[PDB]
Amino acid sequence: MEIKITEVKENKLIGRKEIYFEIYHPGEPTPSRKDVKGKLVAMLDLNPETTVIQYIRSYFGSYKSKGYAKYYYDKDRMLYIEPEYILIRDGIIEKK
Amino acid sequence: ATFKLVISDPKTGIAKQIEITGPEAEKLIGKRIGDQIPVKELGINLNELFGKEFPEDVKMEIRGGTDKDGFPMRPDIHGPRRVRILLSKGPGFRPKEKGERRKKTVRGNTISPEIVQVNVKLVY
Amino acid sequence: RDIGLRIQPPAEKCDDPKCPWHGHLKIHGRVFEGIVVSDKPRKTVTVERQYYHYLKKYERYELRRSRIHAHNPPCINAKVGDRVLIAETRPLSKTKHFVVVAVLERA
Amino acid sequence: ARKGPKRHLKRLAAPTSWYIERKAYKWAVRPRPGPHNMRTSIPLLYIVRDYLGYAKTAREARKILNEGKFLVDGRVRKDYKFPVGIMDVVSIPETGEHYRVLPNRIGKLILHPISEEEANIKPLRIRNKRMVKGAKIQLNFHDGTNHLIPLSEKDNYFTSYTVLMKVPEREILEVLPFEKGAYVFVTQGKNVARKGRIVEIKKFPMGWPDVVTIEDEEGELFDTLKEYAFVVGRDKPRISLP
RNA sequence: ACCGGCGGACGGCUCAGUAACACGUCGGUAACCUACCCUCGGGAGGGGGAUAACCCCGGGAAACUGGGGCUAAUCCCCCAUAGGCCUGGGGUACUGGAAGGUCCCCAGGCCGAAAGGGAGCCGUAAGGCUCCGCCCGAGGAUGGGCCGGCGGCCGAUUAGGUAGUUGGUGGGGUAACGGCCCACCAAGCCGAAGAUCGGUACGGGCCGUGAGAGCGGGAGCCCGGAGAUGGACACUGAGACACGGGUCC
Ligand SMILES: [Mg+2]
Ligand SMILES: [Mg+2]
Ligand SMILES: [Mg+2]
Ligand SMILES: [Mg+2]
Ligand SMILES: [Mg+2]
Ligand SMILES: [Zn+2]
Repeated sequence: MEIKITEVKENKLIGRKEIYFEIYHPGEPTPSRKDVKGKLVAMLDLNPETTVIQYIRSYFGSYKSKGYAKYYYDKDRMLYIEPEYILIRDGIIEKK
Repeated sequence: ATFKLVISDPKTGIAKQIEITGPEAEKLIGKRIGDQIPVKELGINLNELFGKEFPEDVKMEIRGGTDKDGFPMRPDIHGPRRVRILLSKGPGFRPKEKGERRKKTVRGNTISPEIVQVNVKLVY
Repeated sequence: RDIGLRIQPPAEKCDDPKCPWHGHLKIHGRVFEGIVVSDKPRKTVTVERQYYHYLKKYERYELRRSRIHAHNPPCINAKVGDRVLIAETRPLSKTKHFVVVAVLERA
Repeated sequence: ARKGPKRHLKRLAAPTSWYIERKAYKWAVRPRPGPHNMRTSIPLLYIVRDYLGYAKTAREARKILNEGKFLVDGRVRKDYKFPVGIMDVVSIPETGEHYRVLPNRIGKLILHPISEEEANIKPLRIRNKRMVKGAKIQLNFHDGTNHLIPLSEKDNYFTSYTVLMKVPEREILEVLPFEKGAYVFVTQGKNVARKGRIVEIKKFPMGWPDVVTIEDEEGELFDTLKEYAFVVGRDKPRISLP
């Protein structure tokens, strides 16, 4: 798969950066969250502990998928802002 | 007429309950709320009930009561009859809401054989 | 004196508190012009105005008339048959909501 | 509203001057009473979330506001129902950006970027003027705010004039009269967002509103209501306009 | 858990009643009310009181409910000042198309505020410095009340209808104008351009059909109205004669 970054935006008020990307992958299944997170942290030198993947979406007859993710500069800020369910779904914290 | 009497000591906050029947209870029939009567005349070993010495000629006044059916007495209604009236506060009604009024069944002033509970307090 | 209509005030004065020229009454809203068809009650007139209504299906017109009861100040004292000007006010009775302010052409 | 005031607002019945998607959801934010009226203002939540895009959901928009990150006319606003209206100034000091709220060419509210220096002044149209106890003069402006002046300067202020006020101190620094040759900006009606110079004024009997004629840069003449004409300068605008 | 504050009058449901200022549209209120919100101008002085919770004893088949003891507040009550309202006599500062309106000065009365309370730091302490708050006045905003002109069904095998009825004068009542309700004086008001009465129906944006002119419908989504088994009537509150609050038949 090939990852292409479309746009990176800075949000000082929240204290995070928002990343939009595309994944090109003909003849392959939709990439898993773990692989995409590893590829992204390798590509931009990000701490994997404070990186969340909001979504990965596939389309009808396309060879590519669209993804949106967020990166926080502080772990406490990430815990205070993000909803609980998205942290569980991305494996950052453990469900009770 | 059998009366269940609740005697309250205002100087300590302690109350005692005894049962009274017979000729003594016949004396109490006819009195309203707010009149005194010597305890010695009624006949009661008061010092045994509370385990305390009491001054002589101490007397008690009638404060309230409830009939055999559970309905209370209201000081502002004359006679021994039982009525059903619209109330907004006072004995016999607990509002629970601002401005609420409700129709309740109550008794009167005078004591009658239907009354079971009689709440009185000592007057030294 | 002026009350916002830019017309001539009446010649003489009155003491009616409901007179817009000499009393405390205020006028605000529509202003109409019409013909008096009745003056039987005290200080009251009935004014009739005619107009045309267009019927869309038959592409023709019909004549309609509107009747309004108005207060008649003593300083003006309109009669049957003359042209009057009326203005809207606050409610004065069950059916009176206008006052005569000028006679345009005496009968 | 059978027994009392309404508290809700459907999306389909929202004011027509907002930039909002009317079929995406069922409800909209009912604005709180405040400075402007319904037709010329929008709740602050939509500015934070939909216009600038600093937040995705309403919950995280409220967390931003409660931290005092937004200034309206130099004052911190925390209520997400607060109405923001014409000629207001929205400042974000942490990002250092400033906007002025203005109607569009079709009547919708938009944010126009402005310089930091211009962000300290706000124009106010004198909407009414009255006497008050102690024999003082009270001026009532178009956004509902009030000001007091002594009896000595009663002849320097009349209705439809514009006052340039320094915010948030609320200190007067300029008065712009309403007369022929003044520069005006239209706020409502068919000719909204057009600007120009006053040529003529007309009046009518029995309480009908009065009309003004305006010549634009290209030399065309158009009419509008007097109360829809907002004075912004003597012969050139004193503030940035799109 | 209890006392206390705010909310529970919105939202949700249905179309029985209603041919009417119910609804659509243009205007008016100089004839009116508005808790929460915004701006400006001021104020927060001195006293008093009970009670829930809690302890003792209970009554009643239950629904409910009695007596005694003890206590606090942003709970309740007084005094002062500010302030509000009515009437009479002057002066002309404001808005407006136009002042029974606003402002200034005398005079006789009546009504009549407030919680410097709570939280955190620096304070050795003294006292600051922020955050949320309480009361009065002027204006706005929001939500409404009331009024007018115009517009939209069928029947003559329904032709006369109305007597507080139509208008005037003097009052009462209302948040406010008004026969809204009284006392007195007149004979008015509506009608073959269809009154009165009867029938059938919640009104509109819209929807079905047709080349069009037209003809037919108006349950579902939005805006307005009305109702809570039928018929009457009140308490609290800024707002109700209140669908999950109260009284009678
Ligand atoms: Mg309701
Ligand atoms: Mg029906
Ligand atoms: Mg007092
Ligand atoms: Mg119909
Ligand atoms: Mg249905
Ligand atoms: Zn006259």
